[PDB]
Amino acid sequence: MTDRLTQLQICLDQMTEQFCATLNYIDKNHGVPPEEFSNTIDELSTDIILKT
Amino acid sequence: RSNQYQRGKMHGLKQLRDSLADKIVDEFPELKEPVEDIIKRTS
Amino acid sequence: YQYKIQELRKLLKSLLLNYLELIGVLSINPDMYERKVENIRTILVNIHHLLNEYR
Amino acid sequence: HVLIDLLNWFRTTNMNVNNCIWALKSSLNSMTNAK
Repeated sequence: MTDRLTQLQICLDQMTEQFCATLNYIDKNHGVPPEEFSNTIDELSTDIILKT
Repeated sequence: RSNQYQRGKMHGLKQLRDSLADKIVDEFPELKEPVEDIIKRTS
Repeated sequence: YQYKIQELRKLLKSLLLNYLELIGVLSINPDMYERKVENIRTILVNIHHLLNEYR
Repeated sequence: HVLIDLLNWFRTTNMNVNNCIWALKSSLNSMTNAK
């Protein structure tokens, strides 16, 4: 079995990685079609909410 | 080309933060009041 | 311990709110964005402090 | 100078944006260690 403290550390590390990836996508994609960009960002924000 | 990139990225960022504010209000109503102030802090 | 739990929850909510405000700063006036960045990190750093007593 | 002034201002905005992007990348690279 996996201790829930290790799971908590894994979850926070995954959350930090997800924020880094989301902001990297924002930085390297701002300017891609607006609709696809908006859909991908909505997916990323749903991921943020679920991770929270 | 640089100016068009600037305008497109400004529009993209505007829609980003509009959608993020809307959803933060939706799932977190208790934080709704600061978020609008955040807009007032940004806009 | 309930006080620490509620402090952590309010700190997480404030961290999300400050992340939203910082990305808005990047959106409109990114030139001073760092002025908030380290601030957010402090809260994150405080989170680490909040782990230290829980150890 | 009119075209020159507009030209220089737009150039300044362009590499200011580029420098902001590079600073963001450097900040993430530095802060990944603290993750």
